[PDB]
Amino acid sequence: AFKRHIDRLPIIPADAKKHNVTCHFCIVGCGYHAYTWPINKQGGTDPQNNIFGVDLSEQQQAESDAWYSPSMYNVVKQDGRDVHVVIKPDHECVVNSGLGSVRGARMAETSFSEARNTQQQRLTDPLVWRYGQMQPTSWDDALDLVARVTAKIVKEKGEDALIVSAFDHGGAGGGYENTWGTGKLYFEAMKVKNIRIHNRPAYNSEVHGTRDMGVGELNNCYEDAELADTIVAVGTNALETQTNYFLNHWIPNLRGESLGKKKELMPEEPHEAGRIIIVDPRRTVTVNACEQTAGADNVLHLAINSGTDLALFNALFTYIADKGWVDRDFIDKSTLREGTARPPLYPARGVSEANPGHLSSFEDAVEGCRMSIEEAAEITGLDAAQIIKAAEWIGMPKEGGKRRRVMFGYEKGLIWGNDNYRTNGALVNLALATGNIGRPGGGVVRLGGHQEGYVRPSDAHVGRPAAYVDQLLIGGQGGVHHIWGCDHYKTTLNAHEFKRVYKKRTDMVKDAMSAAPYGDREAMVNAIVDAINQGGLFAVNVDIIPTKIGEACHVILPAATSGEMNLTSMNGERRMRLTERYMDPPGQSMPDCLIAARLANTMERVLTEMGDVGYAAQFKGFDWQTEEDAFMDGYNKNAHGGEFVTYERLSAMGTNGFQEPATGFTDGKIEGTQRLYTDGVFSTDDGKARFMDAPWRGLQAPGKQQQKDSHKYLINNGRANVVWQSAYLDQENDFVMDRFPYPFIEMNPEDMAEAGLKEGDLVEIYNDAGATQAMAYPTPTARRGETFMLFGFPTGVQGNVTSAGTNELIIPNYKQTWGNIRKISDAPRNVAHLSFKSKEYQS
Amino acid sequence: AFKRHIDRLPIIPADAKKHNVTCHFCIVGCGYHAYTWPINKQGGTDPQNNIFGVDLSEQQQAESDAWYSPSMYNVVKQDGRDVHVVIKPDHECVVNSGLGSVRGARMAETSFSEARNTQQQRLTDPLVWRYGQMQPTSWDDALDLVARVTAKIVKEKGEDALIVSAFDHGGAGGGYENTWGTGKLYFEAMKVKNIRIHNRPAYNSEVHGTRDMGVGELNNCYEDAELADTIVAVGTNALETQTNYFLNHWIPNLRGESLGKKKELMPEEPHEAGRIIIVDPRRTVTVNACEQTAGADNVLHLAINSGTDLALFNALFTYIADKGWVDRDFIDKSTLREGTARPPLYPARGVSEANPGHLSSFEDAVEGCRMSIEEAAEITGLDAAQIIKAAEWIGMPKEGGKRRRVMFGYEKGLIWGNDNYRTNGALVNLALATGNIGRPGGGVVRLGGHQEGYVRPSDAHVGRPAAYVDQLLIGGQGGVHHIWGCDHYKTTLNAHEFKRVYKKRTDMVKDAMSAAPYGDREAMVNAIVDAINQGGLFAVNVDIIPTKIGEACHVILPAATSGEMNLTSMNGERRMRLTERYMDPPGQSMPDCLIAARLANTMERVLTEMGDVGYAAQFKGFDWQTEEDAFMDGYNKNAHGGEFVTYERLSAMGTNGFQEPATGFTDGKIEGTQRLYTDGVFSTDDGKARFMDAPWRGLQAPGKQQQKDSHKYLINNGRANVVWQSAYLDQENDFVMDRFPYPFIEMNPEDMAEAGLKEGDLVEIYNDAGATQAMAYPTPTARRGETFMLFGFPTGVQGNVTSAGTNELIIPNYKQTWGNIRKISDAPRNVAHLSFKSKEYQS
Amino acid sequence: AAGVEYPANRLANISELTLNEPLDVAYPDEDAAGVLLKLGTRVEGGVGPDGDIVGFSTICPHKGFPLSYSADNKTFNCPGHFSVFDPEKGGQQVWGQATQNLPQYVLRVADNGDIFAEGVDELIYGRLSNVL
Amino acid sequence: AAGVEYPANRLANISELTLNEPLDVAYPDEDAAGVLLKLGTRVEGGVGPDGDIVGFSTICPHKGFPLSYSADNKTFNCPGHFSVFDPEKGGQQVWGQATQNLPQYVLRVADNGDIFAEGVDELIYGRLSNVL
Ligand SMILES: Nc1nc2c(c(=O)[nH]1)N[C@H]1C(S)=C(S)[C@@H](COP(=O)(O)OP(=O)(O)OC[C@H]3O[C@@H](n4cnc5c(=O)[nH]c(N)nc54)[C@H](O)[C@@H]3O)O[C@H]1N2
Ligand SMILES: Nc1nc2c(c(=O)[nH]1)N[C@H]1C(S)=C(S)[C@@H](COP(=O)(O)OP(=O)(O)OC[C@H]3O[C@@H](n4cnc5c(=O)[nH]c(N)nc54)[C@H](O)[C@@H]3O)O[C@H]1N2
Ligand code: FES
Repeated sequence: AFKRHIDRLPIIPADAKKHNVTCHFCIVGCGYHAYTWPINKQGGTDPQNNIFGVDLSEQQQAESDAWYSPSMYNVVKQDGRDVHVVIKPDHECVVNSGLGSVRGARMAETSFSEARNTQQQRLTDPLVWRYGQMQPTSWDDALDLVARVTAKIVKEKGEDALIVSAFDHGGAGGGYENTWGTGKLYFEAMKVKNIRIHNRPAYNSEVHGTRDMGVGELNNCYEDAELADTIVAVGTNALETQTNYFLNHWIPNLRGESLGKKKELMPEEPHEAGRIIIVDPRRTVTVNACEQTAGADNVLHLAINSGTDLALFNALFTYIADKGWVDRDFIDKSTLREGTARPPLYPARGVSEANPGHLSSFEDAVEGCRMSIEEAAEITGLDAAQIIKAAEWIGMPKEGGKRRRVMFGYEKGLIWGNDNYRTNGALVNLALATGNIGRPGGGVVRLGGHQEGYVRPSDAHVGRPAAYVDQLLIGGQGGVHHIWGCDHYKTTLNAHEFKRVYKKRTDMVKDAMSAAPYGDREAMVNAIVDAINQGGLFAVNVDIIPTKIGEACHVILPAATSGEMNLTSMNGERRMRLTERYMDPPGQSMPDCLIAARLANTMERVLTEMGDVGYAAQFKGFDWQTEEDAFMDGYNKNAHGGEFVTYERLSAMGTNGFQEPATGFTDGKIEGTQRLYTDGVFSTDDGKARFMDAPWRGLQAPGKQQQKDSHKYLINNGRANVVWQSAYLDQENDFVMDRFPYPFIEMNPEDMAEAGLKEGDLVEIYNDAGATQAMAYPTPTARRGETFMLFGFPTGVQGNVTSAGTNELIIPNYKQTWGNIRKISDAPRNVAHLSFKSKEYQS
Repeated sequence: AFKRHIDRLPIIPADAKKHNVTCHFCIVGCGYHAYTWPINKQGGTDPQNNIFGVDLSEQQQAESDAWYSPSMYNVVKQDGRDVHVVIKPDHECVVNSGLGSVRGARMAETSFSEARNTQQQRLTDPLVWRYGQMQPTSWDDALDLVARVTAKIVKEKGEDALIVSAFDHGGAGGGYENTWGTGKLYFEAMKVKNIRIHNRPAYNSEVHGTRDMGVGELNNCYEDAELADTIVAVGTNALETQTNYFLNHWIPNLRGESLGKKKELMPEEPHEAGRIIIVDPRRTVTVNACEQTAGADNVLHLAINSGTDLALFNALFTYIADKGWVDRDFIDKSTLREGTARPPLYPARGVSEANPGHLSSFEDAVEGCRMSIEEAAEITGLDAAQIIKAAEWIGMPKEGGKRRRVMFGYEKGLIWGNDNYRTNGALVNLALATGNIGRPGGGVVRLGGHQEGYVRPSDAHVGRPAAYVDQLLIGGQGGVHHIWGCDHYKTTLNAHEFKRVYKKRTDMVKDAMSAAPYGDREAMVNAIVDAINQGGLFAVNVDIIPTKIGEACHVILPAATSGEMNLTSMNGERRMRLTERYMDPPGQSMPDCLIAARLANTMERVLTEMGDVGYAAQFKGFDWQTEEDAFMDGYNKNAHGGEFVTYERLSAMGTNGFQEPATGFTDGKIEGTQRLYTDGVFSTDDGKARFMDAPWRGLQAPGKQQQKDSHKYLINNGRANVVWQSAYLDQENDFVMDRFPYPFIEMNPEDMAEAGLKEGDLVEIYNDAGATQAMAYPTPTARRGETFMLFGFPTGVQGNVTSAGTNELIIPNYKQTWGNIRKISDAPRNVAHLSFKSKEYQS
Repeated sequence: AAGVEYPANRLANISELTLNEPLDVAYPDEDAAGVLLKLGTRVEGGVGPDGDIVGFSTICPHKGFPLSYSADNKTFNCPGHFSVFDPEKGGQQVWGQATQNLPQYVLRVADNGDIFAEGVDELIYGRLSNVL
Repeated sequence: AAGVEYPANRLANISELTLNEPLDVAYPDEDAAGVLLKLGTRVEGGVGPDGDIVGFSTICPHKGFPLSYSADNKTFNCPGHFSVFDPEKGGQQVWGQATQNLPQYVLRVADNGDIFAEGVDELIYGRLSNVL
């Protein structure tokens, strides 16, 4: 086991500088503070000599505010000087109440420190491919090159020859400043159509279904998970992936601790400890923790067949409607009352690829969705009794005939699962039918992934469906690719093929560049463009580390991330905070919004020099000198309620921030919105929610059924608690990499014995899409025939075995993946030290 | 400026475990000790509680043994546990007398430490190119792939299809165990002809001239530098490149501190403080320090025209011979008297490419070399007076008629300089003529680079001249390349062209591998071989870090270096020491000798399986389990006097070791040889040394005269004191990279003004061979038109502008390079913190 | 004083321990609870004739709840937020919320069977220095 | 304490410094020689109205010979083994044998012009703790 051998830590002194910090990482947006103080000072164990006013010569008790782990301490540059830093979770933040996950608690230790040698992989200088290798250079040189090639390609072939891949998310590697900066560059200065998002290969919404119905996906508050009678958790492994939401809000409900709260806010109705329905093919640690906290009788784990959620929800909707377990007044008052006729190709297809499902009235939707319990039990593999029980935990009135309060929460098991549009809609149908939107203890919400921080110009020009960018690239189209804060080599679908082609096309441009004179920049530009005209690709990567896709790029531009800059984002409750900068960017690294502005400025210069003065003038409006300038040009001018929000006002509100949208500013507080749709007026032109007539149609995405039928195992995929995303930071964190040097593939021990595998064996997963590697981890809770591989991982990429298959709106169907498995090596010595024991807590 | 902010160091306790350590790095081989102790223990300041017996609560005085700098402290794994380590220079070692250079003194800080996060770039696992990226794997998998491909290729195309590049040196990345392991594999089990050495592109000697004359190049001892009347230092920048030899032995001669000892060991002649002739086109810090110590009157800096050494030496030899300042008895007794005939193509060409110069008697060599003072002044640019003065300082008898004692020392300014074979012989003529070999105060020696630790089977099959391996590779020949401990991307000649072609050929194999199924290992091997047959190359890298050339390789195998293994080598005086293992190899890394043995075993297994049992059997004799087994099989059985030497015996001798060859073992002491040739019997069949008739013939290597004529600046090249080699460790050492983020190019400040360059400007150096970059460093001591670029450096590789020109024996003529210079960028912001002040100490 | 000075403290005698049953202990003072545990197989940091005796903090490095030991499993388990630690693999967090593997004692068995502790390899919950 | 406790020691008054002439001081005790130096141009670690006052150890971090100051170059120079340090650039070793750039004082000027030292950024030659 990895052990730091750090025996003591510097003590935060009483006069340390305090900074408000939201967690860099997941959607929960846990509150923290960063305390910094000079390198040659320290605090003392006496109360007056430390930030806590506690005597630190004594053992603190459980849940103390007056302790931090070594992963919470570092030394960092701040205004050119080394300072101590502690980044510690905030006890007074209502999101986390002082909980810090395994990820957030390592913010300090995954910061850049020269003094303590952490994250020495961080990028410090612009890099250009020249003289046969990547070489460091100045900003002026690298941006000049990027702009010259970009401007020439776009002037000769149009903006369609510019391909963009960029984050659209919040938190570190995103945020309002940074989504605005990039958005303004590509959607205001230009009209880039061939743009994709960091997690999906087209410029689309993950949840077109709920949005078209009039229900924005983040409509409740985290208190609603405390107040619900029943939590319905679909395709979420919340303990691992929305950890402190689960621990600080769901668990109190399951344990009965929120009963006093429920009784106070909701006096005219009965209350019991929360029950929870978990819809996931796999038994997770989240299932286990629910059982241990609530008791097995209060947890309904519906272990459906992969990809059959839509059948379950349509049966539940059918049963609840037929029992009349619905909110008749909500339906009459708030939902669309005149249904409309099915499109001609229904039920197999919608009116076009833009509209895979049919929006209508409650009654029409019930008849369109109609599916018996027995049919749903066949498709899902669930027992009829389990489905009936679930309908009861959702719809059946409480004693006195009071409405059951149900929070419906869903994440990537649904969004990246079968038939995204219809399955999203079918779940929303349930919440609408039961009046569980805009009221306490309700919601039909994304549980989320990253924090959210999106503000951009109109994307009307991208179309719907939008372009399938990876398929353009694989097919030899496009000329220049700008990549901002995503690494398709680890995380795209059909990743093996993507990599083969990307390498070849970028190699053309590299071979041309190594043979041309650099000091003659016009010759270099011309040689690059000739290679592009032959089918090559010129690629520019904006990131904070050397990425996998970066190994194919020609220019690398170093970014500064959250904490090295000021940054705004909102959590899964819409709670907007300001993370206040507490350290300096490594080397010459620069916030993404400012990269974008500098690139715009360079585009203006070069286009002017080329004589296209009208095109050049489109790149104005980027005189920003600090990230607050982008905040003010973006969020402050364009968000609803934006006038009310400034960095100074956000700062005054601390880690609790306010819930968007802002409705006013009075007495130093931004006034927010605790829940959406409280008046029952929905996000449609007439104010009514629509239901969705959304019949089951099997595995919707191309090739999926054939993939299932022709391979041995389900290769389910997703997150581990210990790993953040593609391990971009974690790869230089021994605590993480000592635990999993390879990605795990959870396998049932009988399956392993049948395939001749032993624990720790390195195995190849393969199918029609490609091949990859993983380490067999024996998992007694896995069902026979069903495996789970950690996604996004640099030492074995799961996406290599995902097909190119998407829905009509170009949503990637990563979860429905099947393949074969065969041994590559006996368990290597570098996994001899690992525990292969169960991840489930035992009381 | 970089500052570690380490305010105190753990104290070595009295009971720490002591290990003998030779410096990893240069030829001088300074002695150190590694003291290790448990992570949870420490010494104290009372004499009883520390290894020094000193009261460490008191400030120590200059030159104290009871101090170490932060770079000498780390925490490392030893036998699986974290231990404190201090690696500090040995006061009792006669080589260094407690001096530790800027490189040696950072051995600890550049060791691998998970606890203190140093050198996290170190390789821990075998890596194989598969699934679109490099992936970690087991030794069994990686070795099997390497062997199957290697065996298939060799079986189908012969051993000539296998190309090898390997270290031949001592110290870290070499040594007797490692050179034996690799040599037994390629020269015993196989007869690999297409092999090159880490610093030159064929399997030749650097100094065939002196060797053919009978004068092995390490013939003296370091005391001789203290004892000479005159040191002649040719093409060496000893203060920076042989630092502690210079400081601990040359300096005391120049200061007159050795006078007492001179008088003592050689009474019967007069003695003055040593004088020094430095033959170097550039004024270096070495020249400066010499003036500062001896007075400018006792330093003669012969700032010759680049490449004109041979003309100077022939004029010296002619002048000294004509005056009769020669040791006539030595010439008569110990040198060749045979008459001979110049070969037919003399003087332009020798008898063949194997023999560029003509070996002869004293008298025939004088007539053949004959050059007037006026002709040599014209060629070298020196004044006639300077050449006459040098002749006097070398040959003029002292006050009794007593022979003047002269140490001739030479390094890469000669060896990588013009007409290596003739120039080497011409300098050896001077030492032969003056009887300054095998006597106190004499020698004609390499000053050296790495330590030495060569023992291998016969290389007779390679030929002479041997194959020019880079030209084979660049010309599309060969199939598989094994690369051991060298990085041609940074350090070969004509490196731009090399990188271009190397990338293309290896990419062909990458593209095949990415598209074939790895889990069917036979299909993978076939896809590889097919790609090889089409002109590709399969490349395997054995190293301790991810290298530049490693970015083109298909398999990477992780080595353990000195200190993580036991290791033997000798220094520039032939002082052989054992470095005793004090820490564990990182991860699954393995000593090179054991990698070679495991690869031999795999080759045996694989060839047996293919049915070539006779060939398989050639790979026996590699049952080694520890590096000491390779020492016993190699050095102990093959070196002269090897039977006297074992680990246990070396260990008892300490950091003083003994001088090779061993002549016996008595009283627990390996007995050795202080100087070679003390009896006048030389390394030829008749025991007579030969002179060389070596006439001046201009710039010998092809293209060099044209390169000079058609470009504006000399691009001289070489070392910096602070930087070790290609910065393989140093690139993750902030003290080094904070000083030089780009390689410097030393430029005369008027040349800078005339080219519009300022300090710190990023400039492109370019010519017919290629282009590269460097940072302009104003250097008032540079001559106009003469620049000097740091070689080998990852952020701007000087080799890119070296032509493919070699002499007849394939010695690379790196020093004679000319090119043009133009600005790439104004000084980047990442060099704003740099001092650009003179590197010369001021009194 | 550059590092923490750990006391060498007697915790028990080899005789006192039964296979697979923790024995409560405290190190490096009475306020830092932990256990000795004899595991029946040679393991990392394990002392005694069989190399199977380990000592660990039993206070969770996440938020400080006390860890229970499951004999069936040979794991430590946290009722706070469901962390699991493997004392047969150096206290590796099998799954959990701590950013630390379980602090493990450096043990020495004296010539008479007495078991001393003289260091810990990680920062114990609730103290900013392991020796207070 | 986890870190070294530096004393805040008064070294001189700004009025005592003449441009480009070192003033001998000692910090953090009387056996650790150093200088204050006013450079006439704002520089790294420089204090005072013009940001041009610096303090360095004048004992060579290689083998402890005392450094001389060249006023024409503004460098420290070591007669031991030819090392050169640049006080206009944070004590950067321009060329030399130390593995450390020159230990520099963390300085503070008080309202009366008194210059205080409260830290040092590298390990001073000949002591294993900067505060003995
Ligand atoms: N520790 C950690 N937490 C994270 C992240 C991280 O990298 N690490 N990343 C964040 C991001 S960006 C995101 S998007 C979120 C993702 O959060 P989640 O969606 O909660 O996490 P996943 O592991 O992708 O998938 C959740 C579950 O979907 C299940 N599943 C698979 N197929 C199906 C199906 O057909 N139907 C249903 N109903 N379930 C199915 C899987 O078995 C799995 O347990 O997590 C965020 N949180
Ligand atoms: N700091 C440090 N020391 C090292 C090394 C290191 O990387 N760093 N590497 C080691 C190795 S492997 C080696 S081989 C040695 C090399 O040691 P040296 O040979 O001393 O070092 P170089 O800097 O290559 O070249 C020395 C001198 O040759 C001069 N020179 C250039 N052209 C000519 C010429 O035509 N004639 C003459 N006479 N001189 C010329 C240069 O101006 C330069 O000052 O150093 C070793 N020591
Ligand atoms: S206190 Fe142990 S898991 Fe949180």
